[PDB]
Amino acid sequence: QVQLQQSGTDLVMPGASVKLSCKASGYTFISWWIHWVKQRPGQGLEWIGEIDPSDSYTSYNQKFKGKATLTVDKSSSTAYMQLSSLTSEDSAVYYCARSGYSNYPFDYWGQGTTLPVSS
Amino acid sequence: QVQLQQSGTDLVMPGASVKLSCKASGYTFISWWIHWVKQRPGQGLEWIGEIDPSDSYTSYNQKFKGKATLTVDKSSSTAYMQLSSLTSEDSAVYYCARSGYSNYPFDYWGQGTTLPVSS
Amino acid sequence: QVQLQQSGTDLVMPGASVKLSCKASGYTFISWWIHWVKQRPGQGLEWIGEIDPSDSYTSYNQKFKGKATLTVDKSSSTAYMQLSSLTSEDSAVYYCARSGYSNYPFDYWGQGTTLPVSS
Amino acid sequence: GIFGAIAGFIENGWEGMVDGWYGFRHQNSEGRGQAADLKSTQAAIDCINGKLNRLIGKTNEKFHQIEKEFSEVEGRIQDLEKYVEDTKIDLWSYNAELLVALENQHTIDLTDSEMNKLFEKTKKQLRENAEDMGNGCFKIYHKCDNACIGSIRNGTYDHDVYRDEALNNRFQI
Amino acid sequence: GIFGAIAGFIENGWEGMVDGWYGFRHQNSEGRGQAADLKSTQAAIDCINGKLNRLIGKTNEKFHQIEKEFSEVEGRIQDLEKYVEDTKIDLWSYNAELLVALENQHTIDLTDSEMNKLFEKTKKQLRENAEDMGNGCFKIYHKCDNACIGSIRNGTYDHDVYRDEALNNRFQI
Amino acid sequence: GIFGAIAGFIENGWEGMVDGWYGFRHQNSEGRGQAADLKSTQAAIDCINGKLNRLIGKTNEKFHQIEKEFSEVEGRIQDLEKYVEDTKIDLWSYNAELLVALENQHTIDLTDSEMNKLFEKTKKQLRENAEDMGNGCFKIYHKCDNACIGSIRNGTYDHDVYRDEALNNRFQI
Amino acid sequence: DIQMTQTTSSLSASLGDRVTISCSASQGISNYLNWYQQKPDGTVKLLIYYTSSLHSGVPSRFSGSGSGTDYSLTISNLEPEDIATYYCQQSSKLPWTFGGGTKLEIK
Amino acid sequence: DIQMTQTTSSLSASLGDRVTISCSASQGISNYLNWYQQKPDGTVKLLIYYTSSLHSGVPSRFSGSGSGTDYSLTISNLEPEDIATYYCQQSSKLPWTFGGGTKLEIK
Amino acid sequence: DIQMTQTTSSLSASLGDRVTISCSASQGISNYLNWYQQKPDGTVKLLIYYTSSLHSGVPSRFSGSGSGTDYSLTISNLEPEDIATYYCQQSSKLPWTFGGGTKLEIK
Ligand SMILES: *[C@@H]1O[C@H](CO)[C@@H](O)[C@H](O)[C@H]1NC(C)=O
Ligand SMILES: *[C@@H]1O[C@H](CO)[C@@H](O)[C@H](O)[C@H]1NC(C)=O
Repeated sequence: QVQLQQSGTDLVMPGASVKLSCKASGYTFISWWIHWVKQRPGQGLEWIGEIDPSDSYTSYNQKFKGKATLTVDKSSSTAYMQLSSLTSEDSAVYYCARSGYSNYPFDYWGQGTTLPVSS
Repeated sequence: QVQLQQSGTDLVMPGASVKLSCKASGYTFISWWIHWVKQRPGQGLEWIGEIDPSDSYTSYNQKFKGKATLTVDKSSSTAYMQLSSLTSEDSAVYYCARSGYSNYPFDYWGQGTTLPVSS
Repeated sequence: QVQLQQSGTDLVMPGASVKLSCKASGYTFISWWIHWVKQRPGQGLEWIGEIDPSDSYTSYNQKFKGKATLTVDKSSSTAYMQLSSLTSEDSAVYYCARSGYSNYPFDYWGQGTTLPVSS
Repeated sequence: GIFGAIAGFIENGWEGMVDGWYGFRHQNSEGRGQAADLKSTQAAIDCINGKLNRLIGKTNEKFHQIEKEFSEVEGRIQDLEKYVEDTKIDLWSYNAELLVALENQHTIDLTDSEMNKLFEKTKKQLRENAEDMGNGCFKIYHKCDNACIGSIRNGTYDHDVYRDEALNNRFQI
Repeated sequence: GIFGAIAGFIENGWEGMVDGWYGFRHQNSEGRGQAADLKSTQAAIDCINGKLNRLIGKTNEKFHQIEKEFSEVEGRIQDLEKYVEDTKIDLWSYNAELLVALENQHTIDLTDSEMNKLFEKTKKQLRENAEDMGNGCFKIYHKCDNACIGSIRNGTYDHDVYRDEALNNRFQI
Repeated sequence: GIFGAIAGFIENGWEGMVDGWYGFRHQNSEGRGQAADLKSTQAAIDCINGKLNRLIGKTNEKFHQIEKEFSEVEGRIQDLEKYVEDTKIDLWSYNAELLVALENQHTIDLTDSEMNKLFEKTKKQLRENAEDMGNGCFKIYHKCDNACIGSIRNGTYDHDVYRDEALNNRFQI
Repeated sequence: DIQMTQTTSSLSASLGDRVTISCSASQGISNYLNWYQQKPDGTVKLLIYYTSSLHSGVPSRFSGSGSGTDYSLTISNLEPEDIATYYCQQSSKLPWTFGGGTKLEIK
Repeated sequence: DIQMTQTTSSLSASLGDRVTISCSASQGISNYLNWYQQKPDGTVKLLIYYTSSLHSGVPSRFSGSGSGTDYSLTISNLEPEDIATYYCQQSSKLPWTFGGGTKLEIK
Repeated sequence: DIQMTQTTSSLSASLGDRVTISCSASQGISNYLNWYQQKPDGTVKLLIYYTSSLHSGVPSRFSGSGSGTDYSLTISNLEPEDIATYYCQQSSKLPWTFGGGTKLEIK
């Protein structure tokens, strides 16, 4: 079946940079898009950006423009999302989701990676 | 079956205007053209004009450019001639003819509306 | 059966012009190209020219530019060759070859016409 | 294998085409008019009439056969005869249904293909003189009277004497 | 597959088209987007389900028949019954194989026809405002190809206010 | 429904292909030439050989059957055996006729489709650098050193430098 | 305006014989001439359309042929129900001009 | 950016009750609203892709309807396994925006 | 002009031997080499066309292979009727040049 394996918990110091991972298995990684959703405990779901694994097409949200950078690895079928200059507002649960294309609904979601940005 | 009903005889004073009628029944009025032929007792058949009931396309004879005006009523499936300035030379039998298009033979004819222009 | 009948042997004086013949029988003459190959008694085969019987398209070898002139007769299904200004170096065996086209191979060959150019 | 002509870009059939099955229709400065195409109509009529030759008329002679209606009730032989007749009737009914469906589908595909072929032929006749309006009519960008209209319907198209006039109006206008 | 679209100029299909069978996909200034074509998808589903209503169900009732398994040897009647049953089984197996092969070929040809019909409909909608690149895509030349003047490729493309042939359609480098 | 190439737009055949079925034949400044297209020829050969694989070599073993020739005259059993054999022969003759006609029609449709597919592939490759003459040829509006003729056939032809020159040659006066 | 003329303005014939109504045109019409039957009670019907095709309801007795400028209508089995006046009409060039008419009579 | 609104942030419904969750858009998204289900452990699953189209593996209890700006999700046979947070997302105009959520509770 | 060379001008091979004739071109011809056999009485026939296809009527013992500039003609079993002069000719560029010719002899 389609699975999106994600990291469990990463402890990162504030002001540093982290590179999350989302391993894709059970389907062809090239032909399905990968998104990234951030959910705060006190807020709703927030879409960050999307990536096309075929040719690395990037289009992010206006709020998360310099914060996140989406890259893929077609050899290992893993999609990365590099966060830069982590602050206290960036401490939330990050989900990776497979949609099908840009405007298509997210079919399968990852387990979610909690990223507590604290000292 | 297909018929083209017409009025029998109209008594019109000279110098006046008349509106002849040709009720169409038994067929789709839009798909077939309606023509108009005038037959004097001392002359042969004379073609006056043609009308396309789909979009009211008018193309008249050169002799009848300023004499006849062809209109249709798509709701009641009738075709009208607006004769203007009837004289003694306009006293003839008028036929309405269904053809199919401009360059096609007149499939079915009317009964013939005699128009005696006299006082 | 397909064959290319040629003349036997023409004894032509030097400095004169000859018109060799290659009669075509057993196939549609206008749909197959005709070539001309000269074989010296000591040297090998040398291509001269090709002709398209449909429209008399001509393209000769660079060396045999002014020497050969290829013509066809669609009525008699014969392909001619107007060799002009015969010299001592022109005394060789001449073959006619059927072909599918310019680049298609020489499917069938004639019997070969020996042309002794001597006085 | 629908070519998308009879139900595609041609929105409706022309009730008034009393002669022929496929035809043209123009709009000029000399007035409207229309006429049929004999070649495509004759090809479609030829294939349909060929189906009619292989269907209508050819019947096999079956003089002596087995009994198909029984008044008494014997077992083994009357049940094999009834089974044989029912099997033959079912097989021939299936053959008739499949034949009718296949011939009707081929007829509809053929009548779509003839319209598409005639459309593509008159499209290739006018290379840059007309544009596909997508409704079946071609916007021909030059002064064409009934002579050149019938030339397009004829096969004697020139497409070179009108090319300048049909290239200025196509681009600059 | 005679129209040469599904295995022809379209090099591969699109995994992720979860709503329709045929669709549009673009990359303009406002980002990538995809939509499905309901009409061609519905027509293909309609014909395939017509085949499915012909095949699924509609089973003839055969209550009493001949014996088809014999535990002893009798002779003429046994051989005749076995021959009749083998003939019926062989004829129906041939009918099933031919029907399956013909309907699969017709389904693939119908799919190719629908893909080519959608492609030609889009090409006739675009007219001279786009060029076909041979990959099944349409290089559309003006602006806002499928965001604001390209959701109207449901049948309402104006193709007149965006007659932009001077940008790159007819231009020199 | 046939396409319009094998006997329609492609006028009279060529007879010069001794290696392939479909191909190209050009006239450049370097002279005339002919070359075959291996892909369309191989596809047509593959489907025709598949149709031959359904038929050639595949036979069913029928060892023991009923008697089909009778020296004596008898009643119900002999009449039933003759009726069963005649029914089987007529059904298989109808099946053979329908199969032969359907496969011949599909082979003609396949060859027409392959010729039209090769023509459309060449037309999509040439873009706006060549024109449809209606004879099946392509008036290519840019000269070349036979490298373009080589690159069109295999499929490695681009617009290259020959786009502005081709447009200038197409749109003059 | 293309002038359409008929030589026989009034043709006299008995019952059961073939009548040939000749029709002449000024210019050359390809096959666009047609025949109309004007019965003496005013009813007009179309008999032969486009010089060869039989209109629906018309019996096989009526027939027509011709090409170029000379055109003919054939009534081989003239019956008492066929007594009428016959007209021509061009469908080639606007306006559509008719003929002078040919009124038959019983000899 | 189009703002997704869900007024019923917390809703209480017992077992066997037809609970309706409504998501309202700022303007018409043209039948492009998706429904997501976030279980309290943290697993998110798509239920209704677009509107009135069930995702694969979704039980028949979940259903969707609506057009324009008002869309609704219906759980006719609510169970303890169906108690989760429910989100709405558009797929019309970048950026893709989610709703405030709707958490179901046992009354 | 493409110079076409055949180094083995005279080759001696007995009956039943696999004789190999090699033809080399200056530029690369793309499998457009053609093989012609000339009998001693003057008759010339085409044996192998486009280096891999048998001409009609040619016995199956004749075969060819090669690519680029080097091509070969292989006769599996020599026969007394196979004693002839063999030529190689290209089909790539104008003019269509031939080989030097390989004459076959008996040891
Ligand atoms: C139409 O074609 C025919 C024969 O092809 C000939 O009369 C002429 O070329 C054309 N006539 C007209 C009026 O175009
Ligand atoms: C044309 O195709 C051939 C393969 O047959 C190959 O050499 C190449 O792809 C093309 N030729 C050139 C010179 O690029």
